Order: sequence, then structure tokens, then C-alpha cells
Amino acid sequence: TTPLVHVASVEKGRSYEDFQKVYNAIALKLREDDEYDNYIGYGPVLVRLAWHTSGTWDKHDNTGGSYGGTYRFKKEFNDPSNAGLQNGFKFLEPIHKEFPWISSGDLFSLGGVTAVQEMQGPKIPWRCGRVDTPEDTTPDNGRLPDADKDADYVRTFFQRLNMNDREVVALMGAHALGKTHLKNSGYEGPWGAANNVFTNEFYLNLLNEDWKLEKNDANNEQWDSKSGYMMLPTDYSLIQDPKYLSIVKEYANDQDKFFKDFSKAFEKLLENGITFPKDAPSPFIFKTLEEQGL
Amino acid sequence: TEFKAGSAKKGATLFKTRCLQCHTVEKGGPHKVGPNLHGIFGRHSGQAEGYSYTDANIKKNVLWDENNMSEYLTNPKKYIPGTKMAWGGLKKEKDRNDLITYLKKACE
Ligand code: ZNH
Ligand code: ZNH
Repeated sequence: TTPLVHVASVEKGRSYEDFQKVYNAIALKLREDDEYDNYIGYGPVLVRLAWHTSGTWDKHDNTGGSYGGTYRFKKEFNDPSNAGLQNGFKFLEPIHKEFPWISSGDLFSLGGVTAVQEMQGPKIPWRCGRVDTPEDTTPDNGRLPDADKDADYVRTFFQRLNMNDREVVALMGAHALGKTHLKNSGYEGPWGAANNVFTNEFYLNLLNEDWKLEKNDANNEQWDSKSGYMMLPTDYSLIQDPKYLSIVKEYANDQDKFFKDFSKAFEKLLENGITFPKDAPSPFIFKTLEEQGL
Repeated sequence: TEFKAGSAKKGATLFKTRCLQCHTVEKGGPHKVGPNLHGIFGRHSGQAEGYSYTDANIKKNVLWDENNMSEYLTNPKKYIPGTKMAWGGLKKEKDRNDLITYLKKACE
């Protein structure tokens, strides 16, 4: 019967300028409510949102993914691995009322794209057309990755999202943003010092710092540094595996290569499971607030 | 002056959340990701000994006063192009005043 085909349908009479105004709304609010999480801001939680709603994809039967906008439903909203993303949804809802025409999938994925560009990251091409689907299409819990694992796990998990060795190392570099919260995941502390500026620090910290495996206050095992940073068991697996180690060194030396690799991989992540017609517009590259003189 | 003057205790929380990951402000303090900022006011940019700056921070050569510092914390990469200070910027003037008044106190 073949998997479900999710055809991208652009919202009635909307074009680039209508989506630029939604980007601009998320960006100014990001600038306004900069007090959140001991001044880290809402930037990191938004990219994590865009990934966790796209990360439920399964290439075998095309279930899950960003298309449906199914995170608004109680089963996916209350997924244990989604703990903390309520704050991200709550940030996004006032602007959903200001722009009721935009689908949920388009809004969650846009928030991620907006968050990375505003945090000085690479320009990431974004496509519209995701359509809300009913409550029955909502993915069952347990499709997101665990942190207390090894390199073998990471490689097999990302195969489900059609990601190769290079794509996963690049995507993992987003961990340069924000931190781990014990109340949410059972892990505590940042991966780097520039928690709200998008850089290649994740990789520089991975092989230039001295790491020791310790126990936190949730009894979980995490890699700590003398400078106060942390790594998850899946993050440090990137220097244990010989294939992953080579790419990590490549990104630590060349930030521009990381930037171009993250963007294609993230765009691919957000677009997974969607079929864009031939008549559909070519991807949108949005103007940042700094580029508009703000 | 052009810059006003705010609360020193509000500026302490701003430093602690937004600057202390990379900077120390006390006498003889260690260089972390960023240099020690004790005696930064009335000193030229790129002069703290023992720290390795970029050529851009030294070549800029500006005497750090409360005004050009408020210009720097707004947007680092626009003020000193090529600097490695991975920072977003204090976009609100109240937060700039509050932090400059605390830094004035903490760094002599
Ligand atoms: C917080 C709000 C921060 C500041 C206050 C602040 C100030 C500051 C100054 C005045 C310099 C110039 C030093 C000189 O002697 O010329 C400077 C330099 C560098 N910094 Zn910062 N800075 C604040 C915060 C941060 C954060 C969050 C980081 C950490 C990622 C950071 C890092 C550095 C850094 C590596 C500097 C050297 C710049 C160069 O190009 O050499 N700063 N800062
Ligand atoms: C293997 C794999 C993996 C894993 C396990 C993970 C995990 C994780 C965890 C546990 C956390 C924490 C939470 C809390 O809050 O506490 C996070 C976060 C996180 N994350 Zn990540 N991840 C990942 C991937 C990822 C990707 C792919 C991305 C994108 C692109 C991301 C992005 C993220 C972010 C940004 C964050 C931060 C957030 C905040 O801070 O808010 N991530 N993360």
C-alpha cells in the first residue's frame, strides 16, 4: 500500500513576505524575553523543539515528522523526552494567535530556523507547506534518543532519520547552545561557555578539555570538565569512535565547514517525510533583524 | 554623561549570568575563555598581560571608558571586527547601564 504521502500544500495566498513577518515576530520576542533560563534566552529551547518534533520520523513507513504538527496533542506533548519544551510551545502560541493561518508544523520548524539565524548561526533555507493532521496520526512515545548510550547506538538511531556519519556530527554541534536541566532530563550543566551564540565550540571543548566521568544528583553518569562544562554519554561517543573523531577535528578547525554542513543537515531534518510538488516555491532564506537594521 | 548610571546589584546578576563563564573581575584574577577585567577602565584594549588576544582587539587600541564600552556590549563584532568574543549583545540600555555601573565598582 506504500507509506503515507505527505504532500506540501502552501497556505492560501501566502508567499515569502507573509513568512518573513512570522520570522520577525519570533525574532523580536526572542530579543524581548532574554531573561529566560538565567539569561540564556529562548533561543536554544526553540531549536530543540524544531528537532524533537521532526525527530519522531521513521523512514520505513513515513510516520512521524514535522508535517502533522502533532506536538499540540497530549500524547506527544507529555512525552518524557519532550520535558521542558512546554516553555517553547508557550513562547510560540501568542504569535500563533497573531498569525492563525500558519500550520503548527510550519511554526515549530520556523522557530528553530529563526533561533539559529538570530544566534549568529548559518542561514538555513526553509520551506512551507506542512498541514495539520488529526489526533490519530500522533506518534507514540519512545522515538527520541537516549543520552546514556554509545557510538553504536547513535549510528543505528540516526539511520532511521536517513542521516549518515557527517550529518549526525554536524547536527550534534547544536549542543553548543543551552544546557542540560536535571529537572527535565536527569543531567546538569552546559556543553560550552557561549550558550546562546552558535559556534563550533562543542567540538573544540570535546578534544581540548580534560573529561572525567562522574555521577550527578539524579544518579546518572556524565562527563565533566574542570572548567565547569559537561558532555552526555552520546556526545563523548563522538571522540571514542574513529570515524566520528575525524569529522569532529574537521569541524573544530573549520567553522565555515561546520556551518554549511549543519544547514543542509538541519534543513533535511525539518523536511523529512514531506513531498514537495514541482509547482511549489523554491526555499526561503530570511533576513535577520541585524540585516533589517535592528 | 551620555550613558546614565543604574543599579549595581542588578548588574551583578547580569555579570554572573552573562559574563562570568569567561571573565573574572578581582585583582590578580585568572584568564579563562576571556581575560581578567580588573583595571579595564582607563586601560587600552588588548593590554592585559598573560593573555593571547586576536590582532583586531590590539589594533583597535581604544581607551576603555564607560561610553565606548556601552557601544561594545551592544554588538562586539560590529565594534571590533574579527574579535573572538562569542557574545550576542546587550540590546537594552537599562541592562547596559546596570552592568557598566557594577563593572565600574568591581574593576577599581
Ligand atoms: C558580559 C556581559 C561581558 C563583558 C562585560 C565583556 C567585556 C569584555 C571586554 C571589555 C573585553 C576586552 C578586553 C581587553 O582587554 O581589551 C572582552 C574580551 C573578550 N571576552 Zn568578553 N565580555 C563579556 C562576556 C563574554 C562572554 C560570554 C565570553 C565567553 C564566551 C567572552 C569572551 C571574551 C574573549 C574570548 C575576549 C577577547 C577578545 C579578543 O578578540 O581578543 N566575553 N570582553
Ligand atoms: C543522540 C542525540 C541526542 C541526544 C541524546 C540529545 C539529548 C539532549 C538532552 C538530554 C538535552 C537536555 C534537555 C534538558 O533541558 O535537560 C538536550 C538539549 C538540547 N538538544 Zn540535544 N540531544 C541529541 C541530539 C540533538 C540534535 C540532533 C539537536 C538539534 C539539531 C539537539 C538540540 C538540543 C538543544 C539546542 C538543546 C538545549 C536546549 C535548552 O538548553 O533549552 N539535540 N539534548
